[PDB]
Amino acid sequence: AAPKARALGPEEKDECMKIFDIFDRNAENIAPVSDTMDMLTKLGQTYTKRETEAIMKEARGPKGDKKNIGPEEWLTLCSKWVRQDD
Repeated sequence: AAPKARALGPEEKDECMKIFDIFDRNAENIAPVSDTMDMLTKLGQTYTKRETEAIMKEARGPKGDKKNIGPEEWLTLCSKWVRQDD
């Protein structure tokens, strides 16, 4: 058993920085849209509505030459997505 899936919650924070540790630090520190696809598909499942789709689309960017979500972006939107930091 190499991949591991889990359900959401308050420690979905541990999820987002744990996949940040699998995907974003073996050697990348910048995970692109495609990484977000493997991420949200196999690390858990999905979120809700079109704004978590914002997660998925904003990860890349407007042009998308080499835009990726590095050290913080994936947990900062994950923290606002779950708890909301406004």
